Parts: sequence; C-alpha cells; structure tokens
Amino acid sequence: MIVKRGDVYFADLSPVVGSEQGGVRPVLVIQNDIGNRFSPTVIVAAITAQIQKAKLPTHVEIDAKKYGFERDSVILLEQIRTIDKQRLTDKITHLDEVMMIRVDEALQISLGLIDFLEHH
Amino acid sequence: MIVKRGDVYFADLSPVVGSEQGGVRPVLVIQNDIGNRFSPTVIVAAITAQIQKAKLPTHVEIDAKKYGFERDSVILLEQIRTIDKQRLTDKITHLDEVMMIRVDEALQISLGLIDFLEHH
Repeated sequence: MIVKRGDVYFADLSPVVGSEQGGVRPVLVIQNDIGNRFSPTVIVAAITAQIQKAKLPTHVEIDAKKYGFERDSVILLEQIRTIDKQRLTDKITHLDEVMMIRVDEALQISLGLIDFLEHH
Repeated sequence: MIVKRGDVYFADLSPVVGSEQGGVRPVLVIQNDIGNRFSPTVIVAAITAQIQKAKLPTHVEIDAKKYGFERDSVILLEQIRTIDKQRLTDKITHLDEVMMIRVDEALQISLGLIDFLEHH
C-alpha cells in the first residue's frame, strides 16, 4: 500500500509477451510519492540478474553486497510498468540518494526527456 | 524506424490486474527514438475516453477533432508500460510539439522529477 520512491519490492510481472520482462522479480519504485501513498497503482522498473554490467545509458548497476541482493544486478529503465499495488509482495531494500540520481538520469534518457548520447 | 515518440497507436494491453488500464486502446509512444528504432519493446502511456478533462497533473487532454479521435480523450501519464512492439496494431495519429511539451511535464510529475503540485 504505502510504498516510497527508491523502494525495491518483489512483484510478479507475468504474464508477458515477447521481450517484455516477466516473472517474479525485484522492481524499483520510480513513481512520485503522492501516487505512491494515495494511488492503487505504482510505476516500477524491472531489475534483472541476467547481466551485471550496464551496456546502455538506460541501465543502472546494483551492487548486491551493498543492497539486499543475492546477485549483482541491473535496473532496466527501458522496462517500466504501472502495476496494481496488489502485485507487490515483500520489500527487499531501499536505494540511496546517489543511486536514485543515477536512476533519474537513465529514466529521463529512456523516456526522451534528456539526450541519449550525452554524458551529463 | 517502426514508431516515433509522439506516435499514437492502438495496442492490445490485455490482460491486466486490478486498476491497470487494459483492453485494446490508443496509447502514446513516450520512449526515446533510439530505443524506438532498435529495441523489440516500446514504452507507452495509456489513453482513455472515460475522462475528457484533465484535472490531475499527470493528465493531458487530447482534442478529438484536432487529432482524428472518435471521442475527446485523456493521456494518463500515471499509466505507462513497456510493451513488445507486437502489441501495436494500427497507427492513429502523431501529437505535435505543443502536446508533447505538456506530456513531458506530466511525465516529470508522474515520475517524481518535479513537484506534484505547486507548493505554497
């Protein structure tokens, strides 16, 4: 119910079609905190353990040791979903300010809000 | 490329969970144009004709007459989704720069990059 931006929860993103990221996996809350408190829905970015290195400017690496993670992981700002809050299950961790500034950069690049080819 | 940021397509969003927007409905391409060229996925915002007027800062009105819609509609920047391109069916229209400026502001608000409302 009462999530905060920067929180990481488990969520089932299934069912999916084609190259949509499915499965029960960590997701990062990226919605504003007004909707996070008051809305039945939340906007999340999928997290994967299939890669550990950011290949693209829409990727942000998570160090497993520093956070709640079993494996070094990558937040995929190209894989964003508005999900009903019923999909969220247990909380895993909360990302710090420096991590979220990286997230904001990748998220703005993903959504064409700032330049893709610029180093910011 | 396939689609361009600002393109509006029908997309088959079914099935969904809870308060997620579903069905076959118009959606607005909001992913950057580099991703739109190369990626199998596209990021979109759901459009609804259940509401005609924007009374929340995450909402942008679409005038049907101007844009070749059947019914005046609202773009819901709190309802955004990465979908496989296979979900896109027919192109409806392309929103102009004035509309896309309003979208970008609604997206910044939705995603907590600027204040949700003006703070006294």
